[PDB]
Amino acid sequence: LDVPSSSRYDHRIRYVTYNPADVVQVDTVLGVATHIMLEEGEQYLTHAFGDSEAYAFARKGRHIFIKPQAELANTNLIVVTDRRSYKFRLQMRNDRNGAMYELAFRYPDTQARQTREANARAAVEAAFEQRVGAYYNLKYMMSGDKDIAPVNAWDDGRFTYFKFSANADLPSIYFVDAEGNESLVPRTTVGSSNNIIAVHKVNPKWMIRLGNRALAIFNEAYDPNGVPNDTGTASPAVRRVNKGGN
Amino acid sequence: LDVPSSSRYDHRIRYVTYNPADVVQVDTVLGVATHIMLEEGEQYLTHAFGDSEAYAFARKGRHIFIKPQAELANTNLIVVTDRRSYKFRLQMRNDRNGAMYELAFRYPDTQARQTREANARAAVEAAFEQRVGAYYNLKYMMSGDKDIAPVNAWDDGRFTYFKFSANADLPSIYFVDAEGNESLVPRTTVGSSNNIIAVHKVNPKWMIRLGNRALAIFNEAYDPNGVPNDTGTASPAVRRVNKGGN
Amino acid sequence: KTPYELARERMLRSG
Repeated sequence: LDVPSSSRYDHRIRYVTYNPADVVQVDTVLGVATHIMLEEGEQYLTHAFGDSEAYAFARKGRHIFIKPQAELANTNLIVVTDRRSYKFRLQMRNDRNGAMYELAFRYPDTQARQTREANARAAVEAAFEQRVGAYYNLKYMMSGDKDIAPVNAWDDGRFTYFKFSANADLPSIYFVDAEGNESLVPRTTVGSSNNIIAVHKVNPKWMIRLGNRALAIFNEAYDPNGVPNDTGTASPAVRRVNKGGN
Repeated sequence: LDVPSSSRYDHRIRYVTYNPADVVQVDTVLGVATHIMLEEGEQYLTHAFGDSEAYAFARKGRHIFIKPQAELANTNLIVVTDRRSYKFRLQMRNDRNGAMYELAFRYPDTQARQTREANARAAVEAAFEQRVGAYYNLKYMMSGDKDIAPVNAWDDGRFTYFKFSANADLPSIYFVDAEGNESLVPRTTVGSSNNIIAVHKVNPKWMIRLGNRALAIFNEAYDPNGVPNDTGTASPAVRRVNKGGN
Repeated sequence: KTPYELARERMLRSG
């Protein structure tokens, strides 16, 4: 018998916290329709009254509308869903006072889940933005058509960044291997004014092409060892964990 | 007569541990619906009442609802399913006290089967990870295009591991036989940062290719015998056993 | 047929 507690504004609206091993007090007065609301996305499977004539039942998804229709309507409603089963003991009140207009359920486990996700998301964003413990390489040299040149190039050990001025078109940047073969490398455009192209690799030689002009960028302090990617993300302060399980 | 054992929160919720050589004493009161829950995945076969008219029966999947529809409705319920057959002694309660809102079953054998398997899986993972008493071979040489070379290479007598630095593209590794022909060998990519390629064979010579570059790896301590695989797994402490029988 | 009696009969009959 989980007798619930009322709201702070109207005693007609009364909240109860679900418990799989206890039943719920509902006091129904004559002429009022009580609303029992399910958790969002929950699918109604089967319901069962004690006296199916005593109470009137209407359902629209997760909104269940109930109503008395006979004297001494003291029965129970057991509505079962895919997730849980609800347990009521409907006792009619004689003097038409202390009605309930809707019942609300509080789910400790769902709240504990969804509150964790928001905090974790805020922490993750803070961790990405913190961006500490980084070493920068600035020993980059270029030779070729200096009219497509970046104003600055550097790498942080994981990505390589090319910074372009505001009046310069953004060119294509290619991956040059040992034999001089160019090949595609994925790039993301970062920066406030989209002036930086971040390629997702550290390499000793790069090739910059725009139209019919070519520029060669050389990494003059190439570190073959690099720094390992133990976390699965672009930063060492955010782990990528396996959610799908399975 | 197994009497349903009442919970701690409410008397209306009573739990019973299944016993094939015993029955269920269900004390039903007038004007309620008793919700009997089967095990998940249990396929209802057939039921049989003492009186088809004394109690009202409606079933949905593994959900059972019954409801008395007559006075002195003392009959029996024998519902039989693919897994077992339940036994109830429906004894009407005359004063309408001490109701039984839902009957929940506990299966001892199923819980034992599920806990034995979980303990076995825990032991299996512990034995896989413990990796005790293995012998490592580090006499590996290389000659060729050193820019695609691993930073380390060894084997434990069953697999060969090539460790690559964080900035190096992971190349393709080919099995080389006596005449110099190459053939595919299966590989698994292991390591915290996915820096290790583990090939599933110990061989004297290997071939590493990436684009138009090639490197040859030479095992200078090839053991023609090795260690036999008596267990069926990659570990000497985890046996692979035949489940399917047949 | 007191209200208790009618309540009991409705209780029994109802599905």
